[PDB]
Amino acid sequence: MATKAVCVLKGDGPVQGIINFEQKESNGPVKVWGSIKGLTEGLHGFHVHEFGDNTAGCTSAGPHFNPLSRKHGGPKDEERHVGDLGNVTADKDGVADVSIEDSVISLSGDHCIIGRTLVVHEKADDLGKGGNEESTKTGNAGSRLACGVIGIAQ
Amino acid sequence: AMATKAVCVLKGDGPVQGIINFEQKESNGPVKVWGSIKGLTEGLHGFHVHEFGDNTAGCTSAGPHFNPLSRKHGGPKDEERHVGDLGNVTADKDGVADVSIEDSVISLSGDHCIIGRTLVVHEKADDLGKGGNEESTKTGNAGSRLACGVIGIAQ
Ligand SMILES: Oc1ccc([C@@H](O)CNCc2ccc3ccccc3c2)cc1O
Ligand SMILES: [Zn+2]
Ligand SMILES: [Zn+2]
Repeated sequence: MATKAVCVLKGDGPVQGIINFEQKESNGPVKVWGSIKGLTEGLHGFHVHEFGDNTAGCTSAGPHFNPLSRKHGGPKDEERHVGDLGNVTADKDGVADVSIEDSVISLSGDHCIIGRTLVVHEKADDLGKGGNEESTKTGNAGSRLACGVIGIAQ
Repeated sequence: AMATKAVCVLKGDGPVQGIINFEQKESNGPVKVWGSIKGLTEGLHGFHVHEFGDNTAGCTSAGPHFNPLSRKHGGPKDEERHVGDLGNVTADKDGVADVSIEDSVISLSGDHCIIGRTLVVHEKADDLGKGGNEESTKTGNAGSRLACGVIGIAQ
């Protein structure tokens, strides 16, 4: 069983980075950390999307990974997609030093994210609190700036 | 036992690029592998699944051929082969390999699952273990990694 995974994020613009995933126990939380650069200062939606398909760029990754067919939420919510990792924050130099721990994604089993796509978005994820239909689907986080397939790591 | 389709976008430092599809209708049946890879020199090119889906150093960080049974390198029809030994693909005079392979050793689920690992197309022919040196029973002498991608779950 995989205990480590990695994702190289690339897109059409300047946004790029490397995100690592580590999971001590298949029961336990996944630590997610790494650095993304080229971003506008502030919050960006950060999600695992369902398909590891980059054939038409980030668009072919499909919607948020949601095998329990829930509504969109933030990572602390009981009602959330498996792929709802919330936001990451870029500093004034355009750098997000990502550091998240999450107990809903996994590197094995039904919630396994290996082979799916990590995407960093154009705008803040509103965490399902925007009071419109789109908030309960995508969090209003806008365009996909960069993405990559999550792969098994050594 | 749940993924029935996968996809891989191959890219590299040169002109080689392609899209490869994988389909496995039954979890205990074969995987069909097909697609098109352009920018290749005419002739045979090694075509392998490497162990790690790690592209942080481009194709180099993918590590060696995926080989969970710790066998020696072979061709896909050999009993003695790596799980990742898919043989060669052939590029035509226009630089295009129209890949079409069916393999019963790789899978899209369980322990031979290649989801999340890296598909690489190589510079030269894979000699299928028959080259009479130790590099032959490790990599098939297929030489450098021209393009690669992580194999992802597809719709
Ligand atoms: O939930 C978990 C929390 C922690 C772990 C540890 O094994 C992994 N520790 C992470 C780590 C390791 C090295 C780092 C270097 C620079 C910046 C951040 C870094 C985070 C597993 C988990 O599954
Ligand atoms: Zn969501
Ligand atoms: Zn091999």
